[PDB]
Amino acid sequence: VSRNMALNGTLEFLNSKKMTEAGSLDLIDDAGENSDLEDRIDNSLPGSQRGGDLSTRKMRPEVRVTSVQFSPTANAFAAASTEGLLIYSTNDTILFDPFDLD
Amino acid sequence: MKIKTIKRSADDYVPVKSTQESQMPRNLNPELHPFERAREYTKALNATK
Amino acid sequence: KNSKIFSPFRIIGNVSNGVPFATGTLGSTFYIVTCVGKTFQIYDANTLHLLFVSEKETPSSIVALSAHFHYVYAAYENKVGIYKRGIEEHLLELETDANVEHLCIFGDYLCASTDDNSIFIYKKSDPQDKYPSEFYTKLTVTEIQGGEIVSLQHLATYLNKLTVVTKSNVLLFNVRTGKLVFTSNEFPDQITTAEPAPVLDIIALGTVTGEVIMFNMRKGKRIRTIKIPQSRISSLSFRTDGSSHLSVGTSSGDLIFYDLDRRSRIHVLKNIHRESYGGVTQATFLNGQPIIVTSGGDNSLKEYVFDPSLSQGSGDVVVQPPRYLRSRGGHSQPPSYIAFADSQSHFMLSASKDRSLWSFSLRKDAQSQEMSQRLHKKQDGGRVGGSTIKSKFPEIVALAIENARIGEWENIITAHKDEKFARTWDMRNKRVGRWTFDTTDDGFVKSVAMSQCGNFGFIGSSNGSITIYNMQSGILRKKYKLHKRAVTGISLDGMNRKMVSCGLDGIVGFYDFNKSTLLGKLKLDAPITAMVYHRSSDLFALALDDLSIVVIDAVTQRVVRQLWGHSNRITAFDFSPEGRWIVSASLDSTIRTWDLPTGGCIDGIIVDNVATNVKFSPNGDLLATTHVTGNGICIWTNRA
Amino acid sequence: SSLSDQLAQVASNNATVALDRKRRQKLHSASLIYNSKTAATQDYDFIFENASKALEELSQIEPKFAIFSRTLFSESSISLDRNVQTKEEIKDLDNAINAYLLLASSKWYLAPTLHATEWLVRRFQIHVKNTEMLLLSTLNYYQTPVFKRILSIIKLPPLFNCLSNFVRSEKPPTALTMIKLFNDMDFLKLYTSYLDQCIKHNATYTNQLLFTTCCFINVVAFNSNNDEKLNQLVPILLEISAKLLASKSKDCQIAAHTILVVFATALPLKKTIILAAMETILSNLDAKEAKHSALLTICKLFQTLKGQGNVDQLPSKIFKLFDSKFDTVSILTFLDKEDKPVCDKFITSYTRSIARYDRSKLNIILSLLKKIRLERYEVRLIITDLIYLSEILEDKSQLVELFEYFISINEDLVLKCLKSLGLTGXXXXXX
Amino acid sequence: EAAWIDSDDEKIKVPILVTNKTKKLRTSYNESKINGVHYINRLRSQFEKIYPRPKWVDDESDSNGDINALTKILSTTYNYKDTLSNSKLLPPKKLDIVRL
Amino acid sequence: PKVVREAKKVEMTEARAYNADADTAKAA
Amino acid sequence: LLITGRKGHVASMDWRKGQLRAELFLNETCHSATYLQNEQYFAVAQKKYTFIYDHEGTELHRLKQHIEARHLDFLPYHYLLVTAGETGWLKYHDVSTGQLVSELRTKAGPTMAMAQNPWNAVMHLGHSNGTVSLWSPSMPEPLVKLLSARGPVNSIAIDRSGYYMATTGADRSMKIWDIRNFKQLHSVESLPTPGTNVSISDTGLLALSRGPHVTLWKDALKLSGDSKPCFGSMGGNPHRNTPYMSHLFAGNKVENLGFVPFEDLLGVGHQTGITNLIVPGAGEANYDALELNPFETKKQRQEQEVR
RNA sequence: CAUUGGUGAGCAGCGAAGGAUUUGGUGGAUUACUAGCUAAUAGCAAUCUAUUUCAAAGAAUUCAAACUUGGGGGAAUGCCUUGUUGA
Repeated sequence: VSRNMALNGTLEFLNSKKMTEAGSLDLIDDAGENSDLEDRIDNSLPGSQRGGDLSTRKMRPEVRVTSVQFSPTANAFAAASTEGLLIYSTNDTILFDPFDLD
Repeated sequence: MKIKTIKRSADDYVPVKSTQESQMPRNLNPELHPFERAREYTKALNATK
Repeated sequence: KNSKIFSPFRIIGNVSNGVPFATGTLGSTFYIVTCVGKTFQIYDANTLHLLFVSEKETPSSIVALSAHFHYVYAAYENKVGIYKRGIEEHLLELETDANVEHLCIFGDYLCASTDDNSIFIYKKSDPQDKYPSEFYTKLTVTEIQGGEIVSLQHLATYLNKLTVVTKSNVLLFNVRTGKLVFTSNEFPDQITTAEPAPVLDIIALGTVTGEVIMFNMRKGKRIRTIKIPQSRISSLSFRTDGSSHLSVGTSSGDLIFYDLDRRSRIHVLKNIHRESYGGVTQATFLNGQPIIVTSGGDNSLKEYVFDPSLSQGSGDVVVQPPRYLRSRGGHSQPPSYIAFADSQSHFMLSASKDRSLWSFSLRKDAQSQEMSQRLHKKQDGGRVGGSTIKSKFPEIVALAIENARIGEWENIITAHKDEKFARTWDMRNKRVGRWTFDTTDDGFVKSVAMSQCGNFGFIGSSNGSITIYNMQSGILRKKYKLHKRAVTGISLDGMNRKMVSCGLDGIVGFYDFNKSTLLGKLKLDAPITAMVYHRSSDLFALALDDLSIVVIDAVTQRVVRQLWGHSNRITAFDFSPEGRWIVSASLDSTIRTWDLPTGGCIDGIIVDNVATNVKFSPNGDLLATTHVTGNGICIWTNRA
Repeated sequence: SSLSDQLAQVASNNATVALDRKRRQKLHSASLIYNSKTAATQDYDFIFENASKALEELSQIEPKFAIFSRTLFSESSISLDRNVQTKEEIKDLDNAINAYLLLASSKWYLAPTLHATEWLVRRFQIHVKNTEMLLLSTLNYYQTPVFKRILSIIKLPPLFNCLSNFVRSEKPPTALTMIKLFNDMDFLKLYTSYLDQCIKHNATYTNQLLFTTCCFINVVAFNSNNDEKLNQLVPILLEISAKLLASKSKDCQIAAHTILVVFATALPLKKTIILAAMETILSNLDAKEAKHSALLTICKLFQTLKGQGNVDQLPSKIFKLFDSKFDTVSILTFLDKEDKPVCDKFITSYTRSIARYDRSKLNIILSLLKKIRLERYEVRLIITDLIYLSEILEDKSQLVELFEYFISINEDLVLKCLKSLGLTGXXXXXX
Repeated sequence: EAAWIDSDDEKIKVPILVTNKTKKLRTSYNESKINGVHYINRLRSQFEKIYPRPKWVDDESDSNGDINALTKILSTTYNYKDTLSNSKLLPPKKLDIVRL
Repeated sequence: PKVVREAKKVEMTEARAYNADADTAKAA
Repeated sequence: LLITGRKGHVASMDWRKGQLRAELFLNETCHSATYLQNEQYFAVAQKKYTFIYDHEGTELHRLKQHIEARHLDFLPYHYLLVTAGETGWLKYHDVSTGQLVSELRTKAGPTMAMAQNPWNAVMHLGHSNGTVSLWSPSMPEPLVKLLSARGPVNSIAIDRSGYYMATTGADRSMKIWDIRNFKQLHSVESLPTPGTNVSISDTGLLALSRGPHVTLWKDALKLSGDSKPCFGSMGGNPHRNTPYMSHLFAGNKVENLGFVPFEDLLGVGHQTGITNLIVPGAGEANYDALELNPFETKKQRQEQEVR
């Protein structure tokens, strides 16, 4: 569905240089470094999962494809992701799929 | 290019014996004793209390 | 021979070839340039990344290299390139027909030496100028003055004096005047390699007999001499750390370390590069650091370090022997059979006549690793049968890989040259797999394939038998018997329903695989060397011995297209990612591009070196060829 | 790396720097003689009295310690701490103390050296700073109670990791664990650079120089399987025995014979190496008791190698040198010894060299052969040379008496070599 | 006293103060141009400062039987076991065998 | 226990070279 | 020595000997920390809440107050921890009783630079105006305002005598103030890249940090025009004041720099790690052992902690 | 009689100048490769100093500033806010 380090569920194998003896180097709060006030204010509730706002996670967003349907018309199917609703298709037809060639 | 740095030498200031008391070198420069009036006030204020 | 579809990107998997690498210093960091044939490379020395490759191929091979701080001086046949960041910014042409053997830089001057004992001087046109450009003069050396030029060196603190070392003796030329200010005495041995010293007025010398001769220039005498048994000295370097150390690199693969203070050797390295490909062509202690960089001709480049001494008070006597540090690797031999690993074109397996498979990286060139050959200890408990002096696997002539179930069991099946079995390999762990697949009729494995599900492993024996081994346990499931000659290609369709096979008897048998029934059987004219299936459209192409590609539909069971136009044996071929092209390479030294709708070639590429394998990417972007000479893999960018 | 790895690296460089009082009461409390409670309560001024009084007794035993009272054991050298001084001045404090522990190591059973080095322990911190030359000078006293005290102070270097289980142990470090020290390829490279430093001052004593070889024999013994391990071992051992033969001392030379003979039986060395070793044994061979040991080397060295050119004639510079130091009468008194060692493969190389080089004394070349029962191929390989000599040399009646010894024993051997070269009737016609 | 003399090495006169790096060679602030014999003298002494002189170049040079006969032949060989002989005598404890 | 041989992490310290590019002086 | 990572280290090392007291990994960001009253009790400035730690790494207090802390300082004769964060306010926390003494509205915005005055125990904030402001826990107005430099103030430092101040604005400038009479001595203009940090030695030596550079001057703090620090003397002019000692790091950007008090080094904190540069003229060679012992046992300390 | 339990003696079988378990340290990866440094249209990289300064440009809420506080109740003395007395 996606190749983002920003989202969580992408990598089968994390990098090893992120792992410092006390903990991953992604779990460290960079929030206090930021210049503005509005970034620094962590209002994330403690164990809020899939909650109301994206601020209230204190996690990166998970990768999940929630609901998938085929299209009625044209060999398409849409999968509703975390990144947003994907649409796959065959409207290219750059492909040699012959039938009964002599 | 003559260089001299501060050498404490560790033998004067910490005694050789165990039984000998520590020597306690003093510098009476007022720059290192900053609060002249305030301290001796609150030594007298502890003295009355 | 200009193609319309393809254009070369770079050659993957080459590090060195034998030309001495030359190091340059930026600030406090070090970069190594090497060369690959007609196109040189640049490696960092702190982590051996690839930093810069040249923008164009040179018209001939680079003969000698040197690098002053930003500018890499490359010297092919008649000319000297003065390159920055791999970009040719000034081409300097020498006015002979002779080929340039050696090169040197100091000051305002460049010093290039052709093979016919002639030395050309090129001045900086201005002291503001960075690369020397103007032709100053032509210095010659007649054969009564000295022998053939071994090297050009410029020693420390000599105003325009150029220490020209020859096979007989040592010269000195004041390039401002042009005059021979000093000539040395004649040496009893043929000199092979010279190198300066961090002390004053001393160049080091290397003979064809094993003798290193320290030679002073102010006294003109031999200060020290070091005899070596039975070696042809090929490289010299001095450690400038503050501890006196000489590194003598032989041509028999040995690297030898001395301690000039203690007058002793310290530790001798054995076979750090192959003796046959040239041994240690160049070795160099990096400046002021305990790092020696060895680069042989066998397409490798290794760094060795000295650990600090274990003794507290002694120090310089108890010396740690040198230690392996990082390296880069390529094939020493040309590659026999390659494949692509994944869909994003991110790894390439390459197995060569060096007997060692490599998972090269198209993406980042420091990511390439040899797949290990270290046999898993058996499930069964009885011990593995093999020679205790471990030798590599015999060279690999057929490979198959389906990427669908990777990281859970094996997904690479390789058939070795002249072995009745055919091993398996895990892709993710970079290792030989635990299962080996036998043919059960004592025939050689000529063709292998895997199911798209990654559960079945096909093996095509050279006696007709198609054994189908499972891929969890390596267990035998089914043995198909239709052919009588050698089976030379199997495939399974995308749906795991129908299965094809092609023999040297001409039979193209069409199997069902859900049921075990033979669906049908087709016979063409010639024997059939290879098969490439295309699982997206159920078309597969054959290579015959009447020099024509026959493309057969897998469903309708009949020849759909037949392609004429080759004139010698078709080596390998592959479909496009969309089935719209076939690119085939043959022993007529051509690489054509067939077009399946219209049934004809649309592009014909005459390459002088014959191409052994052609493989598209699963993505529609890259085309990789492997030739007969050369070591690396030529990658073609797709204009389509 | 981590933080606590780097921050313990600062601790090693300030191992002696007394910072708190508790840091001083741990460093100053350890010493050679006094226990941990009575050591911490005494000045350097107290210790210097006992040292300088003891050091004048050692100056009476030998006058070499008189110089250190001018420099290290002087009264002005109480105020100087190591840590205050520059980097060039510390290496001179090491090179005095390294010169001190050579002279100290010999008189180490005696009581005054125990009171002498202790001020050089406790004031100059040699139990932390330079404990290699402290321990290498005193490595031969492992059974004694004085070395058990020396272990109870020293933070052991990374090279002496075999003794690390014997620090503050009850029982002394046993004899095999001393071999596990010398079995390492790096610890030998100290004990070379300790010994070649120790020979240059010509103070190498008898009990020390035994314990060197009694370890250097065993290192060859423990590695008699691994032919790779021995191949990298003799740049360490033979370069000692080369420099150990250069000594003026007769006692050092006999130690070189023990290592040479042991290594030669364990590994067949080349012909050129044995002829190299045989020159250096010959060259510096002066005293009486070094000669007897030296002859049993060449007796044994020539039997270790075996191959083509096993019984070759000696080179010219070798042979007259061997005649210079060993007499042809003295080699005969050697063969008449009732020990009677295997002199077998050497003398048939010795006799052939007589036949080519000197030729004046072939009365001896008969009497050599009566005293030793030779081998079968050796007598044939001798008699070929004499028959070559029979044609070339201006013919002599004593040469005829030599063949009369071979007409006595192995008549067909005389015939078969003549039937290989020349005629049967022509040799008897020649004499 | 050297083995050679360059005649035109004296005639050459180099300005110091142009390049950023060579300005450490000057002895006083007033000098700017130094002839080639003194310039190459000063350029050696800075080359001392970058690479100090080791022991082997200066004090040491190579130029009855001897004592060093055992040290020299150890220097001239790298493999010490007599494998070159084809001895026709069999070595104990290590048997070269190859299974067919 | 035998002598603990452990390779240490090697950092490239800075150094310096005599520049050959200063060794040329102009014509008189 | 106490160090804090911007991400998570807080290490309360003993420094001469190689012992390590406490190493806390905090996954909140951390800006600065000081030891409060001994080596034993220190106080980091976390993401939001200034904590009070112990020698073992224990927490002693989560200060509900002090709700931003970029700049954190202690002054040792009052037991009075002082903070000034990105909130404008200036809070002094009397850490013996735990009772917050005085909370002071600065009115000038986020405190860009704070450093104490040792002679006087007033403190000097630095704002985005460039107005170095002297403060005191009794009066709620600033004692005296000082337009030091244009733009904001990157750092400040105050001489141990109390006479002299050095500010470094972000207008590529640097001022040398006289705090006894509130008159600037002389102004370094157009140093090539703005000095992020300064510090004053004990002997009176000045420090400066262009970010990869560390530059030192001797006799900068005096009153003559010849004492005006300069990057270079034309013609070797003796009245012009060359820099005393310079050092530049390779690829770092320093964060603070403080001299060691009773030796002569300066502790430089850069992005990769820590060096101590050896400076001969820096520290005072002869302390007063009633006041501050470099050589101080356990019993001599905890009796002087009560005193 | 059954062990799906522990120890320990043996054999078949697998078996190229040995085999198995466990672990210290370093290197190469773990995202897609355009070189180091600084005062950066250039210089260094053996060094920026006896060119490193002058000139220029550069000063808003006429003195906006806790979007940051666990909840009840209080706040004498503080502080804030407004009002006022006096100079």
